[PDB]
Amino acid sequence: EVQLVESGGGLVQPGGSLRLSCAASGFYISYSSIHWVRQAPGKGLEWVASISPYSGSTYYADSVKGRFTISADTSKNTAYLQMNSLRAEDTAVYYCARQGYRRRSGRGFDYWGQGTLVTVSSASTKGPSVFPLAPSSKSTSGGTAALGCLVKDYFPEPVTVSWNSGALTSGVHTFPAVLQSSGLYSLSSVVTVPSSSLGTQTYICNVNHKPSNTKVDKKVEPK
Amino acid sequence: DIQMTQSPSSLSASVGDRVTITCRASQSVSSAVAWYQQKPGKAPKLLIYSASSLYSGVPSRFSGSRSGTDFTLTISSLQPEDFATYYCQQSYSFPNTFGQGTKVEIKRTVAAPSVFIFPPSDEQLKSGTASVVCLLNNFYPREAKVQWKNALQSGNSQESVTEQDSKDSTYSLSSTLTLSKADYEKHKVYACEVTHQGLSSPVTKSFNRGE
RNA sequence: GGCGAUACCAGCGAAACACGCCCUUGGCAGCGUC
Repeated sequence: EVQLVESGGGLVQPGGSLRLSCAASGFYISYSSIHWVRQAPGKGLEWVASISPYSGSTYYADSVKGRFTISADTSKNTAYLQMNSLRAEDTAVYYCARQGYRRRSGRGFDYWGQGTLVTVSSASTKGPSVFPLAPSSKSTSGGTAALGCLVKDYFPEPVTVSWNSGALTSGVHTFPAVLQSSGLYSLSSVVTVPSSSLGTQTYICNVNHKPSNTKVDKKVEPK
Repeated sequence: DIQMTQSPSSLSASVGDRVTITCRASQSVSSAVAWYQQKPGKAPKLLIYSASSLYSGVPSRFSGSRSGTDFTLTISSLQPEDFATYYCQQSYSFPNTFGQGTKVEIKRTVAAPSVFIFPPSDEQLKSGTASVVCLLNNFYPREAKVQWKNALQSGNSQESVTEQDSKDSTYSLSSTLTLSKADYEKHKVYACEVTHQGLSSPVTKSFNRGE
């Protein structure tokens, strides 16, 4: 049906430039208004820009006016957001949104995309170091044990941490990343398991950091 | 530009509670106000448009009203699928502006935290840095005090809290103490102290360097 | 009531602007003419 696929996000220095795309499927953008809305990590939605059908008129927020350019290519069924003079303030997930048809939904934004992550910083890409969180309860306690992994000092976001290659999801907790004073991110992933499975069940944390092409699997068993 | 002041910024309510979220415009926006529902890690979804018109596929528990420049979104009774953040947005004039959002969380009985302490990792001490991790598994509410074990440390600890679990409505917390490995081997017993409402007394989990 | 223009705000055309439509209305407008 209707789909919005944003691309072009990444990591850039302050003052750099980026060009985001929004590929539309299931409808033709020449009959609708296309909006861009961004969301900083842990904050609210912020309207960025929009383009109107038939006339191609464009509108911008005060925080991006002069630095951004929204446009469309109806032959490609794709909208674009040119980003220039980027500041750290522009670090956010950038959503693409279709304004619905006036008769059925008014001026509401009835369809959104998954978003693309734009990081504006002078910090260089760095991969994380991974260390285990050894389980506390032993193999024959009769209760529950907590184990995990600590991946530390990485930039930029994001990472993905799985356990047993996605086979273990009950009781897992991958904590949001915190920013250390060194400027690099760090988080922990834990899981509670029955003590009767220690020694017979295999536990591996799979950490994935695509921005740096870093792949690590670290084993977690009773120390 | 038209400012959208939304209130409250967050609430905790139980299933079956009638809630009304208020979004007030700084100037006349007619009725060109919509509401969106955003669940952690997902894309927003349209709920109602034109201040009071329900969008297709959205249950009848959602309603909206206008009183001049005032706009309220009302869920008649909370249900176990409505945990999310809600935003108001005006489309009367450009630039379109969103409200600050309202975080809707689920009220539930008090749950005590299960505490675990993890010593620094033998692979990590090789790197010259130390990191002790205290874990506070599944509790309610988010309010918890973690203090590091013996002068009490200050300024060298960071905390992180998960979102509300969609099943048991609990929270989890981590705390990491750094310093250096040289400092790590000059002290002996390490312990994290946690205070929680579901705890009659502060609970301290510790370990001896040497198993 | 009769005859002809005039599209301000709404509504409508896949349509916030531009383009187009709808003429006492969709608003208990207002200027010409019997």
